[PDB]
Amino acid sequence: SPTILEVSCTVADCIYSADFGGSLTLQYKADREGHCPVHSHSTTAVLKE
Amino acid sequence: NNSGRPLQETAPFGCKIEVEPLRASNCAYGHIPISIDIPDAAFVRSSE
Ligand SMILES: *[C@@H]1O[C@H](CO)[C@@H](O)[C@H](O)[C@H]1NC(C)=O
Repeated sequence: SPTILEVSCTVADCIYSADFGGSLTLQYKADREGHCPVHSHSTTAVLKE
Repeated sequence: NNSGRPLQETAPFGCKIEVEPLRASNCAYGHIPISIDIPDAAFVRSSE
């Protein structure tokens, strides 16, 4: 699995709603091209992807 | 003799007088409150 050397989450225009109303961008500098599972570790916010 | 000068050259707020319906055109004097009901088709979601 590719290793994320550093990651930064910046989130703008969040709306708490039934629909996916929030959007966050992760900036990353990993070492190898590949697929990562993205997850939200809270019971209050759920990721679409 | 003593008509003075017409309202085309005397009227305040710099607006010009016409005579076919007798209207004062382009008077810049006050503030207009305005309310717009923009349709939802114009709005796009924050994702896009
Ligand atoms: C007509 O009006 C003018 C404009 O003031 C005035 O000076 C003049 O005496 C009047 N009479 C004639 C005959 O021009």
